[PDB]
Order: sequence, then structure tokens, then C-alpha cells
Amino acid sequence: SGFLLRLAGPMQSWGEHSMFGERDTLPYPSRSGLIGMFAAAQGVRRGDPLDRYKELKFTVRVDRPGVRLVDFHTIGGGLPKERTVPTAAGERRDPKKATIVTSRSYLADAVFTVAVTGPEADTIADALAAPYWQPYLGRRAFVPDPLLVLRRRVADPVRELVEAVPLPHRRVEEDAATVLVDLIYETRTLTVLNDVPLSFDSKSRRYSTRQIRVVPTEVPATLVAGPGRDYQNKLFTYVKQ
Amino acid sequence: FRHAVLLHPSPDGSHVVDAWVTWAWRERNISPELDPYLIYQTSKEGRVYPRPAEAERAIWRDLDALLHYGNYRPTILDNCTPLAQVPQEVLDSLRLRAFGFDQDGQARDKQWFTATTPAVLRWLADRETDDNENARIVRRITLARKAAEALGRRLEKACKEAWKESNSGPWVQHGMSRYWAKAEPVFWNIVYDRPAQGYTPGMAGPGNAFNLVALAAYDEVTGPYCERPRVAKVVERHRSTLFS
Amino acid sequence: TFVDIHAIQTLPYSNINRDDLGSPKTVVYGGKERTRVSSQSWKRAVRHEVEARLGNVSVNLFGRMLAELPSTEVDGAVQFAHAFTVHGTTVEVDFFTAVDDIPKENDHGSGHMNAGQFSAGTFYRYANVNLDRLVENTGDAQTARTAVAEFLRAFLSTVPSGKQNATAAMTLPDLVHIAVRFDRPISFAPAFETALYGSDGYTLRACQELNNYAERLREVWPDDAIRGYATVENKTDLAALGERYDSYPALIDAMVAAAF
Amino acid sequence: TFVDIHAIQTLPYSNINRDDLGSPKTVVYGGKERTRVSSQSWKRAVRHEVEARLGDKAVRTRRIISEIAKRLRERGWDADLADAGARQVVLSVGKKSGIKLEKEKDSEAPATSVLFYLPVPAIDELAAIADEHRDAVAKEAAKKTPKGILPADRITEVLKSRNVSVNLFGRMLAELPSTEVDGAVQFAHAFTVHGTTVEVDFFTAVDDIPKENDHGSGHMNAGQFSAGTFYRYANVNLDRLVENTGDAQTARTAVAEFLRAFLSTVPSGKQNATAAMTLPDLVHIAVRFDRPISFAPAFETALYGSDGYTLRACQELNNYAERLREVWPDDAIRGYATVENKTDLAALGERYDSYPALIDAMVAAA
Amino acid sequence: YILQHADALVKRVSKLIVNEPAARAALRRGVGLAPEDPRMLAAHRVVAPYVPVVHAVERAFYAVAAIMAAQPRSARDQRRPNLGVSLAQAVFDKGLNADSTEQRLHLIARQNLDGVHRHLPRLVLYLRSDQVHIDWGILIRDLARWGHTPRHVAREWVQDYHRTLETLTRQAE
Repeated sequence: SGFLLRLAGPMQSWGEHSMFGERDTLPYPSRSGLIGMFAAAQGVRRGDPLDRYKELKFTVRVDRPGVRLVDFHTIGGGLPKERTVPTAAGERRDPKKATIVTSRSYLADAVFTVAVTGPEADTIADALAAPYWQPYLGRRAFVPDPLLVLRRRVADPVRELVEAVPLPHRRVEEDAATVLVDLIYETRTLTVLNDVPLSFDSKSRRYSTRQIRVVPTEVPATLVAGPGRDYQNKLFTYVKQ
Repeated sequence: FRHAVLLHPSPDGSHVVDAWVTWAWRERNISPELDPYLIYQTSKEGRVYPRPAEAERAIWRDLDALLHYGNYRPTILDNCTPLAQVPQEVLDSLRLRAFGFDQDGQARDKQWFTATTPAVLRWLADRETDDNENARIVRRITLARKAAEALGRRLEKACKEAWKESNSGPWVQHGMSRYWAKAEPVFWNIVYDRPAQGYTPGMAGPGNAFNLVALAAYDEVTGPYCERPRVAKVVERHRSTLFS
Repeated sequence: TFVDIHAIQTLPYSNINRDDLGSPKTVVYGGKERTRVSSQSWKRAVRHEVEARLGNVSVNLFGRMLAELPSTEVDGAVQFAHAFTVHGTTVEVDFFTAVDDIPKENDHGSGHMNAGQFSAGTFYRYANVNLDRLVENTGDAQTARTAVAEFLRAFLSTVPSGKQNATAAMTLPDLVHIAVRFDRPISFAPAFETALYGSDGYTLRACQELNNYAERLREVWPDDAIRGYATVENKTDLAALGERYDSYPALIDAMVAAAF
Repeated sequence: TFVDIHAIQTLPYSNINRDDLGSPKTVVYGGKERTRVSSQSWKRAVRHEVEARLGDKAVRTRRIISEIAKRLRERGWDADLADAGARQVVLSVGKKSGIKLEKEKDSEAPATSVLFYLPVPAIDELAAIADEHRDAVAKEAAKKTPKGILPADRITEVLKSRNVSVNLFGRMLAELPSTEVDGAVQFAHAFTVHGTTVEVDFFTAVDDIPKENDHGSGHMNAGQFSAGTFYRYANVNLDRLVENTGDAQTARTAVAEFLRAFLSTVPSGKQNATAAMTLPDLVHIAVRFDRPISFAPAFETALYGSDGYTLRACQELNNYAERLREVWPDDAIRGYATVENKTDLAALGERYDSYPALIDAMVAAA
Repeated sequence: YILQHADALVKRVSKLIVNEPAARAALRRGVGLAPEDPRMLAAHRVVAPYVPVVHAVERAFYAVAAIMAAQPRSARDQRRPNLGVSLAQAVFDKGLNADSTEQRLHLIARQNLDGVHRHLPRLVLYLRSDQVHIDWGILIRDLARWGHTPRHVAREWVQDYHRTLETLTRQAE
């Protein structure tokens, strides 16, 4: 069982621990987000039991860490006072203060290839191919790369993360081999953060911590693609086989 | 407490239904002796205040818990963590955690974050089990942390001073955001000795690795405004300070 | 059933969106920085335009009213990608000075010196419409049908209002391609993961490059997707995008016809 | 309800609009650098010709206090009372204590922080309002920190008065958001159809008295100039201009006068050294009802060169206008006027013999 | 790497100006114009063997050899700094005007490769006219990299200039 999910695209955000106007992303995908991505693909209404998703495992290798950028993002500004965001008391604030100013962060030009291994993950892959709601990378405005699922069915996909999945253009030294790539596994634990989603109900979303261990591993330098456009070519060669 | 709360219960006791938040004191009193936990700071006029949380340092996950590898240090840590204390081995496996709530001192609030130190940094020291490559790892890591922070303040003050001068600040926010975002992988490359630009594996110290990231973030931020010669002169005067 | 629409609309010297500072918004993508027009800004103009022409489908096509309290449907189903330039773009500073009309025994002590940033380029836009949930939530397939058609026309016709009086950036897209897909929505954004080089323009080259990406994706995954495109250029054929149409509203009509 | 006007106009070695370092402003558009004339400059030239031709002038000034001071001084006020009364004019209005003022300059009244934009007779009416309350002003002039005694409503009503230029281009005042007027005109940055490298001219100002021994230039430098066929575009939102002026007849004169100013005026940038005065080679007024459309994408692919760009630019704007009318069908009343007779240019609508005939026909059509 | 061919060109040509007049006079008639221009056909005998194999590198080599031979007789007679370091040295020592030469440097920093060549010979001969030192190999390498750098070299030029002026002023205390 298992399939390869490729998270790529111009921008993707995987925030955790932010609860005000400023938003912040983890430099790598968060299990909560990917689980919600599958739940959205399967029609799981907000508030439905998320234990079906329990028992999955997410090893994620970071091809390009990507640049982290902060996207300004106002809400309601430049509108007449009557048509701005409501207050909790119900009376709209004065128009010179009715604007909301959020500073949301997002990863741009970053690409990870998570190898999801679970009990029903093959039905989940078959659900991403025909989604109930549009899958997106973190914020809904970010739209996933068309090669969202590199392979629908793979026996031992981590074995395919160690090798035989192409890689972006990187420095390849003379007489070099085995270019270093950071794999992320789920003592030797990088960080602890609230990921595993106890409930997605918008009224009270709650989570619990998951330790992450990031192990730099060594994959053959043959894997990295040539400088220009070759990455797309090798990747497409990869999807048909 | 300066704040006084009363929570109206639900009949079963399962939930709170109403709440009353209100003052308990009209006259404020100086609380004697500085709080051990917080990191303090003295500012011209000699007034002593706790260093405010900054959500930009939370961009690089768990940077404050690296406090142990260190000028000014919290007193509780400085009593219990060091070697004058009394435990024997305990200190080897203790690891620090910090809770920070960056917000306005008024009613605005921005960001909170927890931060336990990574267990990989000390465990990478014990994989080897030798007196020297280990003390060298620890020395490197302590050294890396010192470089990242010194140039973090150098870059804050750089952007802050330049922005004020150029108009005769918003540059600080993006400066620090870009700084820790770029300064995070170079640190992890210096610890593993992997090759990071501005660093040569096996060098005795950070090697200017950090000074390069700060310059790239600063030049990333002040980039579009170094056009006019008057403003370019100011911006150059203050990037030159990051040269070390 | 997912109706998605790609447009390659170019914009002259303009500053449609800007940061907390004056400079416009940029993605760093494909290693080359490129200006962008954020999704919410563009969405706001489209939603305002749809609600103005249409006279609660705006809470259905678009998830919820900003100034109304949540009515248990905050999701809009419609997905708006953030528009980004086909090529890498350097931010172009425009130094300006407001003139003081009253003259002292002094000349040109100008009223106000400053410099504002602008940029120009060919943005590659893209959107999606979750048709099935829109029908299940709206109820009547007809209101949904009119709403979907008008939403596509709004996506095409409009341009954001930002610094528009100083730069008349009003423009029509060069290419639109509406693909009624049943498998899943897909954006051709990776066609431009390698920013095109300059000096000969980008409209035509971006058109055939997106044609190459449509051939390849159509090759790996052959689908029952109904497609069609309309261009302001008759010089080049793009067979992979589907049957060509004489115009944009004729195209929108044929694809709205194709969804039902 | 949207009148948009396109225009191709060649300028010979002009350098009408300079950046901060003296080089003409450039757009890297279509991948190729193209010199441009900023919109605010040609817009300023248009508003001054419109005010000069329509007779009413508006004044964008940072020094309103000094001007009110000359009017109060000509009304018989003492100079010190005139200065204190004009300070009362700006002190009596706004949310905060008063309109914020720049740091005080010796011997002269301080300039306001923001640029006021109001017609001239309205400034004189502000002087009359400060005049009627002369004794109250005299009493507050004796105090150390005088407060805004004048009625705020009367002054705000004077500051809301609109000139034709205010009706047409709009204004902004941050302290008084009640006075802000939405502009009815979108003015694009005029860029070249073709790619232009910045031409450098090396000049030496000659000393006139002969030197006894060493004769050399008095000063020598190099100023940058450029030439080319600019594309120009502009919109007029008739609904907003009618909303601003109120009556459709003054909006009609404002639109016709604007279009004529758009064709006639030139920014005047070193015109005493280049004489760049020129009429546009082609003009195309469309009266569209759905939305305005600039033909700037038509010239995104820069023209190659070696041959006169005018004929190819007019023909290319023709092909793009044809292709857009086919792609985006509309009932918009079109019309054009051209100097060249080598081509019919069928897509640009009905041809008119002269620019005033074209303007009168399309304004009468709207 | 190019700095090597650049130093070989600087040496041979630096000798060529002093010893043989017909060669430098064959070089100076090609200042500020592209090598395809017929006035440059006489300079190929001297410059063509030294260029490797973009026109940007050729324009850098050919042009710096031409500017090098167009020095006034006085200048020709008589860490590695950039042209910006040479600028700051001409401001602090030789007393050039400051507000104008800084303006002229920030005027060069915006051009494209086509424009730098147009502006450079007047500036460099100005600098050279009063015995300001300019290391031609660095200028060559830089002019070759101007073509593919948007501002990556110019920023180095501007930063070094401002920095060297500040240090030269602080050392005078």
C-alpha cells in the first residue's frame, strides 16, 4: 500500500500555531493540512470523525526548501462604512478603522514529495484523482501542481523516495555522486508541534503534538535533473512509468 | 493579579457560560526583584524592562531554546543549569523550553509560540562519544548561535537606523523575516558541517556564514530604494556595518 | 464537474496591487522573481462585477458576503489562483514630483518629491468552478447556469482598480481556454516554471508553451475533458487546447452548454 | 458611458520627461526597453491647457496660508492679523487640532503638510470667512495657543468646491475625506511602440571672454535625449464626470475640452532646447458602454525598425482593433482621424477629416 | 577566469601605447563604438587574438583597449579596486566635485550594457585625465559581466565607492 503525493506549485502555506492577523507557515508540510486535504478530497464535512485518517505515515523529502515570503492581505478596506466587516457587537467600525490587516506567510518555489503509507491510502489516492472539493496547498488560493499524485499505487514508496524519483537542478560536483537530500520522518526528534487533527470543526478545531525527525540522507546524484526544463521532462517520463 | 476574573458555571459544571474580567487593583505596585524566567534589558535612562517577544524569531522554529548554548541570561537558568549548583549528570540531559506571546503592551496581539530545544543537537554530540570532536561540535553549535544572533541585532539596528535616516520601521519586519528564514538552513548546514555558502566544513567557527545571509536579506529589503543617490548613500552607510 | 479557465492577459505599465510599502506583489517562482496580482484583490473585483451585473448566488459561487454574518456556507467552491507573470520582472521605479502652484521668489522648490514602483508584464491567470456542489447548494440548475456564465464573463472583462487613474491598465486577455474537466481541476502554471527570456515579446511564445504543456498533460492522462479556446491571434494553431472559437462570449456559451 | 481615446504620436529627439538623474523614463515592456512619458506629466499639461481654455483655474498648493494672507492684507488687515487669521483658517478644520503644518520658516507663513487642491475663487471665499470674524481672530491672536474659532462647516463647504479639473481628475485630502473627489479620467503612461536606446548628447557651454592663454569650454556635460512614436491612451468615465459636475451640459463641455487638450498639448520638457511640438499621427476615439480597452498589448511585441514606424504602428493598431472587435463584440460607436492616407484602416470605424470633427462627432454620440 | 586574458591584454597594450604609436592610434579611433563599425577594423590586429571564443565580452575587451589607448599623453606617460574605488579616490584626493561625480556614478549604474559603453569613455577619460589610478583588468571583467548581470556588478561598484569614500574620510581624522 501507499502512494506518492507531490506538493508543488508556485506557493503553498502550511501554517501551525497562529491565531491572529499574522499567519506563519512551517517550512515543511504539516500532517493536519495533508489530512484535511484528503478529507476535502473525500467529502469529509467539517466536524466529521477524523480517525479514518489516523494510522497514516508521512515521510517527506524536501527537494527545494523554497523561499518563505510574507503576503500582505487586507480585508474590507476601501468600502463604505455600512459594507465593511461586521463587529461582534454587530455595529460596523468607523471606515478609517474598518480595514483588517493580515500578514500571511507562504512558501514559494518549494517542492516536497511526501510518501504517504497507510491502510486505505490507495482509496485516498483514488479520491484525489476525482475530488469532492478542490485540493489546495494550505491556503485555498494556492492551487496544486497538476502532478499531485506521482504514482497512485506503490509498494513501499519510501524506497522510491530514496531513489528513482527525479530531482530539481542542484550543484553536481565533478566525480560526485549521492547528492544530499533531507527526508522527514514521523531522542532524535527535530521538533514537536500540534498536527494530528482531533477535529476539523470550525467551532473548535483541536490538535495534538507529533515529533518530527529530519534525517539528511544521501541519494544518487544521477537523480537530479539537468539545468533547464529537464526537471519537467524527467518528471513526466516518471509519471508514465 | 492585576486582572480579576470570575467564571459563571454551567449547571452541570461541564462548561463556563458567562465570564467577568475586571480589575482588582487601582494602585499599581512595583513588584520586588526581577522575574527569573524572563530575559531583561536595560535602556538609556537606566530603566529595566523585559525583552519583548518577537514573532520574527519564531519564524525559525525553536530559536530561543538554544539559549542554553550561550551576556545577559535569565537567573533561574543561571542558577540551576550551570555547574556551581549541585546535581552531577542531570545537567547533561536537561533541555530548555520557552513560551512567548508577542503582542502589544496594550490590547493588540500578534503571535505566540512554544520552543523546546532540538534533541538532535546534543544527541549528535553523543553519536561519536569522544572528548574532542564532541567539544568541537558543541563549540561549533554555540559559535553558530552567537553569530546568528549578533548579526540579527546588527541587522535589526541596521534596518531601523537606515529607515529613519532615509526619510529624515517597516524595513525591520521584512528584514528580520527574510533574515531568520535564510539564516535557518545555513545554521543547520554549519552544525552538520554540510557545505553552506560562506562556510567551509571543518572551520573552527561560523566562518562569516551568517554575515552573508544578513547582507542578502538586508539587500533584499532595501533593494528597490537604493536607487536615488541620497538614499543610496544612507543605505550603504548602514549595510557597511554588517560587514564585520 | 469542474469548469476551469486560463487567461494570458498582459498589462502595460501599472501597479495593480502593492505591498505594505509601495512596491507590487511578487512570487519568487522558477528561481526568477515575478510580479503578481493577488487572488483576493482580483476576486473582489470579479465578485463586485458579477453582483453588479446580476443585480444567494454570490454566497454560493463566491463563498460568503464579507459584511454579512456567516450563513453556514463560508466555502465558495470557486477557487482563484494568484495571477503571476509568465516571465521574471524587475520592479520599475518611477520618480515623480508634485508641483507647487504658488511661486515664491524661488523656482522649482517642488511641492513633493517621491518615487513609486510599477511594473508591466503578461500575467498568466487561472480559476476554477466546482459545478456539482454549486448545483447542489444553489438548488436550481438554471440560476447556477446563468451564474456560472456571468462569472466567466466577469473573470474575462474586469481589471482591478488600483492606481488605475495614474495608469490606464484596462486590457483584455490575449488567450482564454475553458476546459470542462470531470476528473480534477489542473492549472497550467508549471508551463511557466521556467520564465521566458525577453526582447521579442511573450504573448505568442507563452501561447505555444501553454500549448506544449496541454499536449503533454493530455498525453499522460487522456480524459473526456471538453475544451476550447479563443485568442486574439490567428497566426498560430494550438490543437491541444481544443476547438478554436471566434470569440470569448461564444466560447463561454459553448462551455456553459457543455457543462449541462 | 466610457469614452476612450487612443493616439499615435511621434516626438523627435524630445526628452520631454526626465527621471531624477536626467534620463528619460523607460519601461522594460515586452522584454525591450521603451522610453515613456509619465502620465502625471501629460496630465498636468492637459489640466493647464484645459484651465487656460475653459477659463477656470484650480490651484494645487502647499502654501495656502500665505495666499489667504495676501487676500486678507488687501482687505485692510494688518500683516500680523492677516497671518493669524489665515492660521485660524487652517486651524479651525479637521479631526485633530488643525491641519498639520510644516516646520516654521523664517519670515514666511508655514506650509501645510499636504497639498491643497482648490479653485482660486474658493480661496478668496475662505478669505471672506476669515474676514467676517475679525474681532474673534484678534482676540485669539493675543493668546499663546489660539484655537479654531471659525465655523468648520462653512470652511469645509468652501473646500468642497470643485473646478473642472477637480471634476475631471479628482483630488485627495487625507485630513478632510469629505472633500475627496473620484477622478473621471484614466491617463496611461505614453510609451514607445518600438524599443529605444537612450541617446547621449555631449554639450559644452562656451566661455565668452577669451582667455589669455588657455581657451577651453566653460562647462561640459552630457544630457540624454530620445525620440520615437509614442502610443497614448486615456479614458473618461462619463457616469462619474456627470456625477461630479452634476449637469450633463458642463460634463459635455468638459469631455470635449479634455479630448481636445489630449490631442493638442505636449508636456514641455526642455522644449526650449528641442522644440518637440507635434500633432498625433493618428487618433481613434471609441465610445464604449461596457468597459474601456487600451490597445497597449498591440505594441507589446516591439517593432523591428530600419523603416518608418508610423505606418506600421497605425496598421498594427488597426489589426488589433479589428481582432478585438471580433473577439469582444460590442455596439461601441467608433471613429478615427489620421494624417496618412496610404491605408483605409477599416476597423477603426468611420473616418473623419479632422480632429475637431472627430471629437465633436464622438462627444455628440455620447 | 576572464581576468587572466584581461591581464594579458592590459600588459601587452600598456606596453603598446608607450612603444609603438601606430598601434595605439589604431586603437583610439575605435573608442566607444561597437567592433562591427568600420573604424574598428584596424584594431582587430591587436585585440582579436585575446578574446575567448555573447558580444558582451568582446565589447568589454575591445572597448577597454580603446579607452586605454585614448588616455591623454600625460596619463599614458606615467583589494584590486573597481572603477568605484577609483572614483572615490578621485573625489577625496584630486578634488573632483562630489555631488556631481556621485550623481554620475549612480547614473551609470542604471544603464544596460548598451548604455554603459555609451557613458563610460567620457567618465573614464575624465578620471584618467588627472592621474587617477584605474586597474583596467578589473574594469574589463566587470564590463564583461555587465551584460548578464541586471545590477549585480553595478551594486558592487556603488557600494565600494560609498564605502571607500567613508573610510577615506574617517582615516583623515
